Amino acid sequence: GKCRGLRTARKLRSHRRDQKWHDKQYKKAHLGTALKANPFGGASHAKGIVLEKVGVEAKQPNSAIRKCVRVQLIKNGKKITAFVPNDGCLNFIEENDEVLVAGFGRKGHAVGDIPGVRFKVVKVANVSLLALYKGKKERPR
Amino acid sequence: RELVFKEDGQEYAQVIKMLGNGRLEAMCFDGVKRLCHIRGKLRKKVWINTSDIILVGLRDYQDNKADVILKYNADEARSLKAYGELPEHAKINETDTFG
Amino acid sequence: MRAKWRKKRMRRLKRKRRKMRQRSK
Amino acid sequence: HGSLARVGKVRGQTLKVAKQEKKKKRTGRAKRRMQYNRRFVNVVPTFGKKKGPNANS
Amino acid sequence: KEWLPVTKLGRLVKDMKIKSLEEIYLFSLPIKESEIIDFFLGASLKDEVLKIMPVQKQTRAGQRTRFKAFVAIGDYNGHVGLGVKCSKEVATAIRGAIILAKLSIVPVRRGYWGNKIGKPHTVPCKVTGRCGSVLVRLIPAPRGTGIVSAPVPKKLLMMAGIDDCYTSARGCTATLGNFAKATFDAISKTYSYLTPDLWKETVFTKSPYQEFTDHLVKTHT
RNA sequence: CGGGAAACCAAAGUCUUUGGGUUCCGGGGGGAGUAUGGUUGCAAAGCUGAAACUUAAAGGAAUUUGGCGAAGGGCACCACC
RNA sequence: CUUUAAAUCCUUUAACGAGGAUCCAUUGGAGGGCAAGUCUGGUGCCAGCAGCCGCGGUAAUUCCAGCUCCAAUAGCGUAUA
Repeated sequence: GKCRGLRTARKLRSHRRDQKWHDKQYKKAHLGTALKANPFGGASHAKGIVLEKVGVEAKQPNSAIRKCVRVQLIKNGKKITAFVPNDGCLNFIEENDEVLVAGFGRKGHAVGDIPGVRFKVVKVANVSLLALYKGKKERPR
Repeated sequence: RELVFKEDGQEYAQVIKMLGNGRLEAMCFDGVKRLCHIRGKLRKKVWINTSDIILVGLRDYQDNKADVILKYNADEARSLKAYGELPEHAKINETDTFG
Repeated sequence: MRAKWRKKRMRRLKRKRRKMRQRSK
Repeated sequence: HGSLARVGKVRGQTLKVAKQEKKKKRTGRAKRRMQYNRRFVNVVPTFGKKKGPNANS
Repeated sequence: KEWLPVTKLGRLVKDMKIKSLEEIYLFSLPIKESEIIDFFLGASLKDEVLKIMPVQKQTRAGQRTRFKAFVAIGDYNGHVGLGVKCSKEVATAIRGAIILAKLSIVPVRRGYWGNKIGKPHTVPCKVTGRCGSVLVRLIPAPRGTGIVSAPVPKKLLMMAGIDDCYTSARGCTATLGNFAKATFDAISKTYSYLTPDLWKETVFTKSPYQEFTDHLVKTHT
């Protein structure tokens, strides 16, 4: 504290108000631009339809082909890319199918060596990928 | 040493223009221009030059990106052209290592 | 590049952009 | 080989090893009794470094 | 396995005419033989290794590596120490660190929280240690609270005999050497604090040298 | 004396033993002093001043082998005269 | 039998009701943070794992399976404020 007086409270309150506004994490949650630019719209999960199965590549140190999918949303129609999580689950996803899309867990940031992804696939055709991986549910037709 | 052939999903291609960022575009022998990729075993060990015969892998869900497997030298490319796995009208243009 | 000539380049780009906007009336 | 973009290849070409018919592990209160006995009853005074519970040297 | 004392303090200790190390601490005499303490503090003196941090110095060909071992020693109802030694391999580093930890042990005093009933359990005052950027503060706690801290000052405080304490650290405490030396400085600064509990004017007794110098001149040169 | 991460500082000290009065100002790096709006100027331009997106580093102090088309001393017919 | 507007639920109480007491406890994880195999087979910077460091290049303590072990326990893991 700099202004240390007995009847100095509105100066301290206003100064801390502007210095609280002059931040990054608090300013991200108190402006509508970050929420409107977010394709989820402040939601935890989201639905969408598969357009095509793409393959993106890793970064400089490690070399692999991380296989993803291009999904366009239900609620607004934004076009995102989502990473199919586990091994060999790209057979379970076909084109023009409903998927449930969630984040990675770094609050809208790229995770690991995959560039540009912020989303991952939890369910396809209203059945979970874990049951399909473990041979517990079958894809209806 | 050996003469590896194609497979049910693997084909042949010829490099057209050398590209940056560890990628290239190659002319497949079907009339389709495909953006290939350099294999991670080929990123520093061996080099790929313009207008060379290479073995290329494919994707079964899209045909926009591809990936190079191996590279053929001059004598084995001529031998495989003589066998018939390559078209006769394909110009190999005598790709070789100079001195 | 160093900051001085980058700032000069960005000044020139801003002048060209302002001229194009004022001629795009 | 086949292709570089073959999905799920290592899950599909690995050998299948069947499960083994094992005894039912007791769960609940007596499992804590077994844990307490094996940790703080059958302890032997050793020297140097104590090996782990999964130390399969 | 035989003690040949080089200093006269070691000969005075070995000949069994001193009572405790408390008079040695009262007269602030330097201790340069590590096993005078082993003569005084017996099986109650236990040590635990804190961290082995490898360091490197680059040379003509490659980097010459060395291991620095931290160890803390002390009986559980009194004195506590800390020693650092860096050498080529690990075993002699640990041995040298144990020797330097036995060489430099400091006494502790313990106070009370409010009501002075029974044995003391907590830090008598708000002591503070400072080395590097690590700022370690020790605060008295009520009975039965327990040492609430990071694990390294926790194990150092159970080793030092303090049962109940409140701590609050600040700075880059990830570096274990600065953290351990700062909390050791905080513990060791406990007698160096004047309270009205001991405002009475002290009496000066005779030094051991001037009262056993007849024994020294009769025994050695 | 004392402080600091150190270089250092008689102030950059009297700071976990934390409060003499008071103004301005910074919350990882880039985008970026950028776009738009206002305002000032004949003009060049000044003041105020974001966001989308992207990254796990960008940085400060100091010690030995590193190389100097850096300096000061010595040596070699695998260097020269 | 009791409860209740009448039931159902709980409590009481007849008769049947378990030995590998098949009347079968799952969810994550085992390099560090962070508790817990330098075990055995398969792929060989491919498939994949990985919140962060990082792990895979034809001897993987990190992938895919088996055995053992570890954390909580009718509960456990993931995503967002």
